[PDB]
Amino acid sequence: SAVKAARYGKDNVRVYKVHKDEKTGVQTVYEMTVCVLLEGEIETSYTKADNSVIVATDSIKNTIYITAKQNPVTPPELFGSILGTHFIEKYNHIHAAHVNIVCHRWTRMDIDGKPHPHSFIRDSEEKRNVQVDVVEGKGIDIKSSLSGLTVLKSTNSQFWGFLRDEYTTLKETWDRILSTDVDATWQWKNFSGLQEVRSHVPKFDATWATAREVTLKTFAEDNSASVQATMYKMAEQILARQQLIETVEYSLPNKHYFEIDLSWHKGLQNTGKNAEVFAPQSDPNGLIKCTVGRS
Amino acid sequence: SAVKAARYGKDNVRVYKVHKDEKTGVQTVYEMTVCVLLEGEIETSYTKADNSVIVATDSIKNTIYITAKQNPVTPPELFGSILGTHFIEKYNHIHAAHVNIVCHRWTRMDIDGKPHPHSFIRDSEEKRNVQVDVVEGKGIDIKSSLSGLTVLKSTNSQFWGFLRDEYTTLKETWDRILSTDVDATWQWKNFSGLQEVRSHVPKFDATWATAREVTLKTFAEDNSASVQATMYKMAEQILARQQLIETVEYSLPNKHYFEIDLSWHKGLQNTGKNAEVFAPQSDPNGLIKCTVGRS
Amino acid sequence: SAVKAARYGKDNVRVYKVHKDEKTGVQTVYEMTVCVLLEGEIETSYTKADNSVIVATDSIKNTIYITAKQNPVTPPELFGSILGTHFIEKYNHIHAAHVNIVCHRWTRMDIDGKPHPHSFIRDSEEKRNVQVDVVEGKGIDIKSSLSGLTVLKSTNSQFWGFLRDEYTTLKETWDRILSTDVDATWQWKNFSGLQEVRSHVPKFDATWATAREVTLKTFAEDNSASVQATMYKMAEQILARQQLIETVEYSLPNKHYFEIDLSWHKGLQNTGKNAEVFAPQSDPNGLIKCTVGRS
Amino acid sequence: SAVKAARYGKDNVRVYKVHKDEKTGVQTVYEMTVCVLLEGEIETSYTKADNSVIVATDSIKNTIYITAKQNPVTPPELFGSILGTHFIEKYNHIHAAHVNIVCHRWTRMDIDGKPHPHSFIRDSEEKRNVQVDVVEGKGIDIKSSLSGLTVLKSTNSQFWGFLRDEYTTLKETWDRILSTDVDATWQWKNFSGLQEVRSHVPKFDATWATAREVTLKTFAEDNSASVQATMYKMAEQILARQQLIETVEYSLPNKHYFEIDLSWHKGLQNTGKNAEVFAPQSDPNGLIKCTVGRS
Ligand SMILES: O=c1[nH]c(=O)c2nc(O)[nH]c2[nH]1
Ligand SMILES: O=c1[nH]c(=O)c2nc(O)[nH]c2[nH]1
Ligand SMILES: O=c1[nH]c(=O)c2nc(O)[nH]c2[nH]1
Ligand SMILES: O=c1[nH]c(=O)c2nc(O)[nH]c2[nH]1
Ligand SMILES: [Cl-]
Ligand SMILES: [Cl-]
Ligand SMILES: [Cl-]
Ligand SMILES: [Cl-]
Ligand code: NA
Ligand code: NA
Ligand code: NA
Ligand code: NA
Repeated sequence: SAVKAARYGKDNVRVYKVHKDEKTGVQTVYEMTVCVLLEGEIETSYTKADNSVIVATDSIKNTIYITAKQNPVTPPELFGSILGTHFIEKYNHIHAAHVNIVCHRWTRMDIDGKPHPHSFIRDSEEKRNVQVDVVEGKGIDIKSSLSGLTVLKSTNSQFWGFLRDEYTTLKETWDRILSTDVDATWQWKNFSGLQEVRSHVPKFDATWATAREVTLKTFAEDNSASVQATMYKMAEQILARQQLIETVEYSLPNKHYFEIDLSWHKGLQNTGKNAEVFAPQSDPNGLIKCTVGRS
Repeated sequence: SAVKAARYGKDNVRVYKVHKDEKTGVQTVYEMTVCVLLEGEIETSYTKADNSVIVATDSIKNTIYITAKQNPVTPPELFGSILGTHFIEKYNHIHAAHVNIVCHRWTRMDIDGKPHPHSFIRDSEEKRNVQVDVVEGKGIDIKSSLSGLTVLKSTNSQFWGFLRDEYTTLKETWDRILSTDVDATWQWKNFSGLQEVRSHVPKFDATWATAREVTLKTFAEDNSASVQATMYKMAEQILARQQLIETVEYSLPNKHYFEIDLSWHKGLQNTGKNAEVFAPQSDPNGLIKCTVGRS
Repeated sequence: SAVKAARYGKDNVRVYKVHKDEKTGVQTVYEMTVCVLLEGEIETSYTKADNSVIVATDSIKNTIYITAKQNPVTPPELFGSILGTHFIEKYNHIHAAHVNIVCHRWTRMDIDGKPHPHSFIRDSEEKRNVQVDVVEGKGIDIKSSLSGLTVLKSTNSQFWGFLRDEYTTLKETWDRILSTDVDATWQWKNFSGLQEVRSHVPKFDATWATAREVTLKTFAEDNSASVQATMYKMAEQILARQQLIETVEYSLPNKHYFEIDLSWHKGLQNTGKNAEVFAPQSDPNGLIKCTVGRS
Repeated sequence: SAVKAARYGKDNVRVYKVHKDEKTGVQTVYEMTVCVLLEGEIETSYTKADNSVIVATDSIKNTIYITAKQNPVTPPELFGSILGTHFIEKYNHIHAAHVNIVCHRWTRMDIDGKPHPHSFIRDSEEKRNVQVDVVEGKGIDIKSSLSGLTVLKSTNSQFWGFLRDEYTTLKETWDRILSTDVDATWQWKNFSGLQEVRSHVPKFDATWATAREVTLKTFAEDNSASVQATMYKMAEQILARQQLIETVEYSLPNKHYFEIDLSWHKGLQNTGKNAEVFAPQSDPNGLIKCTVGRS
C-alpha cells in the first residue's frame, strides 16, 4: 500500500486581537477560529515513523498567534494568505497550506445613540469565512463566504408547475412561507502570490458587503417562483458587480412551515387564505445548491 | 411508597403566527417554543394505570395551536397566562399549569433604508422568555427574562483586592477583557387572575426593553470592579423603574480571554500594556449569580 | 434594594485522573466535569465593590485539581462531599458549597476477548451525576442521578382510556413504539458530615447499579399502560432496595414515532398491524415527571 | 452567466423500520437519517423559473419511505444503491443521485443475561455511514465509513524527534495520553450496477466489522510513535483483508490532555512520572488525515 494523500495541522484555534487607536481612544476587536492543514513531503512520518519531517501542530498553533501579532488580521482573505504563504516559504518540504478562517461578529454597541469606544455585542451567529489554498508554484486560491444568515418572508413565495406522478402528494401553492439559512461562497481568480493579494485588499470587504446586500434585497423583493430561481438571481448579480470573481455557489435549506388544519375543532378556519398559525418543521428540509459561473 | 409530586405535558412545541394588516399590507411574524406542564389529581395514572385522569399531551399540543389562533400571542406574558388559565378552568381535576415560552427573534429587514412589509432576519440568538405558573386559588406568577445576550468590552474592567492564600495564583489586574452571555430574570408581583394581567399589558414590553437597555448601558459604561459589582448596579436600576417587579436575578458567565506570552519568540511583547493577541477560553468559566429584591 | 441571594464559582472544570496499579500494570481512568458554587457573607462584593470577601473563581479551579490529586475521585458522591466540605471549613465566611459532578464514561476495551490494561472507549453519552450541597451546621445533602440513557422498545406499549373531549384527536392504541432518554435522581438521607458519608461509601456505586438495572429491566418487561405507570414501578423498586434513599425522581421524554400512511401509493399498507416504516419526530415531545417517596 | 453545477433534494429524512419474525417473536429495529440530492437536466428551473423539470423534494421524501417499505434497509450500502438507482431509472432527465445514510445504533438489550426480543439501547453515538453516488452510464460508487468512535489510551503513546525551530515550544515526550474520535472511510471498487452490488452484499457488514476491529486493536496495541504512524497501520491492514476496497481514509483529531503543574502548592508533584491529574482541552486540537491506496 501507499500514501495517496496526506494533510495534518491544527483545528479550532481561537484568536482574539484588539486594535487601540491612541488618538481617539477607540478600540476595535476581531475574533476568529482558525484551521491550518499542511501538505508536502511528509509521507515517511506515516510509513516509517519518521517525525523529523513533522512541523508539530503545537508549533503551528504558535505560528498563528505570532502571525496575528505581527500582521493585520483583516480582511481575513489577506491574513489567511500571509499565514499560508509563511509555511510554504519557511519549510522547504511543505508544498501546500490550507487555511480556514471563521470570523465571529463583534459589533460596536450604540449607547444613547452614540457608538461606544470599547463595548461590543454578538449581534448574530452569522459568520464571514475564507478558505485559502496556498500551493507552491501555483499561487493562492481564495474562497470567501458568508454563512448562518437566517431569513424568512411570510408571503410572496410560490411553488407550482412541478412534476406530478404517483410519488407526488404535494399541493401546488401560490402563497407560502419561505425561510432559509444562507450559505454563499464566491471563488476569486487565482492570485500569483502575496503581492497580488495585497493589491486587491480593498475589494474583499467591498465584495462581502455586496454579496450580503444582494442576497438580502433579492430575497426580500423577488416574487419567488422557487428557491432555485431566486438563488440564481442572487448569483447573477454578484458576478456582474465583481469581475475578479469566477464562480458563486449558494446552498440553501428550505425550512418548511406547515399549515395546521384546525377545522376538526368547531370548524375553525386556519388553512389557505385563513392561515395564521403554522407549525415550523425541524426536519426534514429541502436542500438546494447551485454553482454559477461566466459564459 | 407514595407520589409526592407529579407533572406532565408537552415540551418543544414550535409555533409560528402571522398578523396581516389589511390596510397597509404590512405583515408581522411571531415564533416561539412552548412547554406546558400540568399538575392536579392525577396520581392514579401513575399508581393504578388509570388514564381517565390524563389530558393527553397530544391534546395539550392541539390546545396550544387553537389558543394561539384565537388570542394574541404578544406579549408572551399575556399569552402564557391565557394558556395556563385555560387548563385549570377547563379541567376540574387540574389545579396548576406551568407554561414556558421562548420567543425567537424575527426582525423586520431594512431594504434600501426602508422597512420591508414581509421579510425578516434572525438578527440574534438572543431570546425573550416567560415562565407562567397558574395555580388554582393562588393566582398567576410570572417570571420574565432575556437570555443569550452576548457582550464583550475590551477595557474598563478590573479585578484586584481579592482574597489571596495558598490556593491562589491569579494576578491582580487593573485592565482586562470582560465578556459574558447575559441571563436576566424579573419576577412580577403575584396577579390575582387574567383580568389583572390584562390591566398591566403595556408594562410587559416596556419593562423588557428597560431591562435590556439598562443591562447594555451599565455594562458599557461601568468601570467594572468585578462581575458581582456590575450586575448589582443593573438589578438596582431595573427595580427602581418598575415597582411591579419584586426581584431581579442575574446569572453571568465570566468568559475568559487569556493573555499570550510570546516573549520566548524573539522577545516579542504581548502582555500587559503590550497585549494585542489573546486566547479565548471555551472552558472553564466563572459563574456569578445574584438575586436582588426590595428592602 | 437588597441582596436576597448570592452564589458564585467555577463551572465546566474538566478533570481527568489516572490510577496506576504498580503490580498488575493495570491503569484506570476517570473523567468528569465539575462545578462549584459558594455562598456566604459575600454581599459586599456586590454592593460595595469589596473583593476582600471573594475567593477568586480561579482559586476555586485550582482547589478542584489539588483536591483530586490528594483524594479519591470515586465514588463521585464522596469526592463531591470532600470538595464541598473543604470550602466551608477553610473559609470562615463561606457557609455553603454546591458541587455538581458529571462523570463521563471511559469503558475498558476488550481486545481479543481480554480486558486491555490501558485502553478505553466512550461506550455511551450516558452520564452519572451528583449534586452535593454542603451547608455549615446542616450537614451534607446528596442527589445522585443517571442521565442520557436512551432506550426504545418496538412493542408492548399501550395508551388507551385517556380523557377525550373537543381538544382530542389522538387515537387510542394497544400497540406502539415507546422511546425515551432516561433521567433518574435518587436523593439520600441527609448526612451529618464527611465521616458519615465515608461510612456508606460502598452503597453509592451499588445503588447506582441497582437504579440502572431496575430502570432497564422494568422498561423492557413492563407491558406499559403509560409512561406514568411504567416510571412509577421503577421508582417503587429502587426505594424498596435502598432504605437510605428518601425520594426518587424520574423525568422522561416521550419521543414519538409516527406511523406513515402510504395507502395513497398503490394501496400500500403501512398502518396498524401492517406498520413497518415510521417517521421519528424530533419535536414536539411528551414530558412526564414524578417524584416518589415513602408513605 | 451560466449554471456550472446544480443539485437539490431532501436532507435530514429520519426513517425507522421494524422487522418482525413471526416465528420467534423477535423484533429488530433500524433507524437512519437519509439525504438524497439529484442532478440532471434541471438548469431551466434556475434560469427560466421552469418547475416542470423539478421532482419536488417532498416527493423525494415520499420515495424514501416507500422504498424502505418495499426493500431491505440493511446493509445500508444496498439500500442506498436501490434508492439512487430508482431516481435515474424512473426520471429520464435525472442523470445522477447522491444518497447519504447515517445509521443510528439500536442495540438489543441483555436482560438477566438473555437477549430481549423487542427492547433496545442507544449504546453509543457512534455511527455507520454510506455515501452512494449513482451516475447514469458510470455505475455505482460507494464510500462506507464509521464515525464518532471515541477512544483513549492512558499510556503507550509517544511523540519525539519532530522538527524544532524558533516556533517550537513543545517538549518531546515518551509517555502521553492519546485520545481521538475516529473517522474512517473505505471506498469500494466501482460497481457496474445494482446486480453487482447485490452479488457482494455479504461483504459490506463483514468489512465494516473488520474496519472497526482493526481500528480498535491497532489503537490499543500499537506503541504509538505518532498519530500519523498509528493510523497508517490501521489503513494498511484493512486494505490487506478486503481486495474490493481501493482506498482507506482516516481523519483523526488529537484531543489533548495537558499536565497540571501543582508544585507551586506545597511542592505537590504532578508532572512527568508523577502525573495523575490532567486538564482535558476542548480546543484547539490536532487534526491528522491520510488516504492510503494500493501500490
Ligand atoms: O423552492 C422549492 N424548490 C423545490 O425543489 C421544492 N420541492 C418541494 O417539495 N418544495 C420546493 N420548493
Ligand atoms: O469579576 C470577577 N469575579 C470573580 O469572582 C472572579 N474570580 C476570578 O478568578 N476572576 C473573577 N472576576
Ligand atoms: O404514556 C403516555 N402518557 C401520556 O400522558 C400521553 N399523552 C399522549 O398524547 N400520549 C401519551 N403517552
Ligand atoms: O501524533 C502527533 N502528531 C503530530 O503531528 C503532532 N504535533 C503535535 O504538536 N503533537 C503531535 N502528535
Ligand atoms: Cl424544498
Ligand atoms: Cl470569574
Ligand atoms: Cl406523551
Ligand atoms: Cl496533534
Ligand atoms: Na516548500
Ligand atoms: Na381545576
Ligand atoms: Na464557614
Ligand atoms: Na435518467
